[PDB]
Amino acid sequence: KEVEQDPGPFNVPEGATVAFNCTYSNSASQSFFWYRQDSRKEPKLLMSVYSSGNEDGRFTAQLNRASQYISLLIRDSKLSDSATYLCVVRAGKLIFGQGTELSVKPNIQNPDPAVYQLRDSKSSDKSVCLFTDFDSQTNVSQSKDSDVYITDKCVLDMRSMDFKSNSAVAWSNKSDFACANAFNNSIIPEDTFFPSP
Amino acid sequence: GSHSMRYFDTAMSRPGRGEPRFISVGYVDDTQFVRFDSDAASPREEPRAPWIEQEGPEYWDRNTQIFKTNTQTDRESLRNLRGYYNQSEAGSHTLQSMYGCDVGPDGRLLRGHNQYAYDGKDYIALNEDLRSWTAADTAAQITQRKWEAARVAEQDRAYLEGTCVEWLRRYLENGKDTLERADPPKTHVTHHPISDHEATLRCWALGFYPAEITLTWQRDGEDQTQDTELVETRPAGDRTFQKWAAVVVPSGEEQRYTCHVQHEGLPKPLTLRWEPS
Amino acid sequence: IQRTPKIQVYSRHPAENGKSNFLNCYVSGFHPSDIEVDLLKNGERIEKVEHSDLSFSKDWSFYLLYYTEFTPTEKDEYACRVNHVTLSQPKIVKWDRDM
Amino acid sequence: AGVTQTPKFRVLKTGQSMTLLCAQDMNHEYMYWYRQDPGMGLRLIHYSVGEGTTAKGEVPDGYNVSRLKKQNFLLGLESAAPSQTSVYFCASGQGNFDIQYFGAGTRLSVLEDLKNVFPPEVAVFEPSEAEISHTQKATLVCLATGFYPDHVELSWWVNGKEVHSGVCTDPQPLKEQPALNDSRYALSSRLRVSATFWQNPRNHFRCQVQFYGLSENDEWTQDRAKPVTQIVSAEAWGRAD
Amino acid sequence: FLRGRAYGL
Repeated sequence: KEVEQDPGPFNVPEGATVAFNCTYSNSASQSFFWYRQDSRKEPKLLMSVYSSGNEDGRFTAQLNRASQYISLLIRDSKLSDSATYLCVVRAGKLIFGQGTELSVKPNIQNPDPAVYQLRDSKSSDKSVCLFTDFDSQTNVSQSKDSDVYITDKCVLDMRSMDFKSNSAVAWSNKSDFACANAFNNSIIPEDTFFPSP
Repeated sequence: GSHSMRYFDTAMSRPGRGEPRFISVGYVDDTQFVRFDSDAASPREEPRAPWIEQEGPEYWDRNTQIFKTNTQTDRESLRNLRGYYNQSEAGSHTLQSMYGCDVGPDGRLLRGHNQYAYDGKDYIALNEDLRSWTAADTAAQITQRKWEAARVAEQDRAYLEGTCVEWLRRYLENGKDTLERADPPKTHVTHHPISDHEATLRCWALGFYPAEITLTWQRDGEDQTQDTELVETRPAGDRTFQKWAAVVVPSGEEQRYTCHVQHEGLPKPLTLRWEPS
Repeated sequence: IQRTPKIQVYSRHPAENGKSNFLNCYVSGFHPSDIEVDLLKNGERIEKVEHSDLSFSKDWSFYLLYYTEFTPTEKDEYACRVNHVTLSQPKIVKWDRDM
Repeated sequence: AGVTQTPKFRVLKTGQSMTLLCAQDMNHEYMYWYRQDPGMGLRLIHYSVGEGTTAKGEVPDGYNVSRLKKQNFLLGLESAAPSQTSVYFCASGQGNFDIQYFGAGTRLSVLEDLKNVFPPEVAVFEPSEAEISHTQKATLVCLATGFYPDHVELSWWVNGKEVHSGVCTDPQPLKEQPALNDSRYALSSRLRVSATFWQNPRNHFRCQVQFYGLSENDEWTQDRAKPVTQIVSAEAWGRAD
Repeated sequence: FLRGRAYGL
């Protein structure tokens, strides 16, 4: 207990805004601090609240010491903001909070979900299956053991083209499967490519 | 009816032989309602007053905590100050403070207080707007920059405008029997003459609660002062006070006057009269 | 900076003739807090000389009450002997029944 | 400038001895040594409010610490052993228990026996002919596997230079055989650039995996080549065909 | 209730 923070992964859209909630059992606490820890590195001080409310600049911090509420506000979200957002309460001797993840999803404008098969290098095709261009809406699930492996999605950002996109990997040592039966444990959209050749 | 809660912090430091002594006493209007001390004379015999026990280990445990972490923060202070003025490690120095809030009976905050004093000489103080500092010398100007950057002013105000207040009305409620109370005066005058023609007719006292017991050797209608040899109030020990003034009127115009007192709780003035009673 | 300590010798409860009382020494307004206080029955330190816990005034100066338990008489003389960093010699002051 | 915390990674055999260095520049009187486990919160081990002194938070264990000088806080593990297998953050900052500044952190893995330490096998996968002639783009996948523990850094190098434009690697590695805890790991990364930037045999794509393993003063009687800290990586050319 | 003084002079 002590410091009660938000639940789990919040998937706020890009341009949109987000608010966090933190609470403290010790009513007579003092100063509060919003740190930001990029999986997987070190907490970087983001906001600090010694009074009732603090700004500066794209991040807002509302503190009602009466209701015991300390909140973080992140307007105009960037795909970068994605990280675990620790909440720290001082009063007495500085107690850390478990934290609150946060994944800003991009706006796949021209989605065309597909699953290609990059050849490989070199001998013995490990059958790498690239699921990509699937809108941030569509989510992908896990696979099995044996000799196959999957990896949760991941965003790109070809900044030299102002284009973002998704992706997922799926390899194995010749079971042997292909592209149409690799991601057979998820919810595929209604236009996913499976070019046989 | 006009209330004020303030703490008297003290970080007197002993050099080498031992460690720095840290004292932090609390008052409400004038009621010492708690005393912390790094030298715990016997296991937590740190006076706590009556109306603070009902606050379970919860309150006191959290409170006793804050103390330690502060005493560590004024360990830094003592050695920064020593550095500002560049003083040997051999010497022993003192860091004192008074922070607390006054409010109107209606419950609103009137003013905030927070001053520091190094070796007895005012060093830095939180201004009446609770957002600026007033440096004594050039050293405190270093401290000022430090706190201006650190937003320390903001922090102190956050307290004075909240916890300080939100616990003053509360301390007044729980402990109303002693805070918003008075006390019986009792002031048995005395004669006691001396040499030749110049004698003495000192009053006296058994105490009260504050000490603003104004003992004036009047003179017809004009408040006499010169013909007075009064001494400072020297408490007593039984949790009461005293004081006495020594008028030196002749043995002819002796009782041409009677000493007064005036107090708190008592309704109308108790204009006293020097006369064997 | 350094302020000399105010010494005052006196007794509490109805200070009268030889019977029973306490007698204490109230040393106030001084700096720093390092002060030495002894109650002398005929010029020699008395045991169990308890004293109040140390607090300071609105001018930062300290004040302490060094009390004891005694029994006045008619020739049993007492005094208060105080020492402080600001005094070349320790200033001692006598006791007076009514004063 | 900043709060430096060395070393980044380090492998220990139970009962061995190592000491983490946390040094700072800001002249902060206050420093801290924290322990953070996967998904678990920040845990306070010791702290020092000055050039001497030290304190609690969570000490009853193989943690002792020294603030000899002010610039640096040293964390020493006398006789190592699980736990103590985690990620450590040292932190400093003026003000007592207020704002603080963490270092990069130290990823520690102390093993009962160094027989299961293994270097990573890296591989690169040439893009899809379909993707190219469909999305007018080009993606290169990289896959490093069989490495343990998970002490690695992944990076793409085109024409010798580092690149983040169109890169993406798994937040965490993937536990190959989740059947046992002490299982090897695996990682993947993506690098997508235009199609017209791909099929030109004058560009050198290089996925590279830095591995932090064993040093020198470790007795290794296994027939293997000893899992030393090294670099494993794979390259790929612009297959115009 | 005491104040949490985090910064020294």
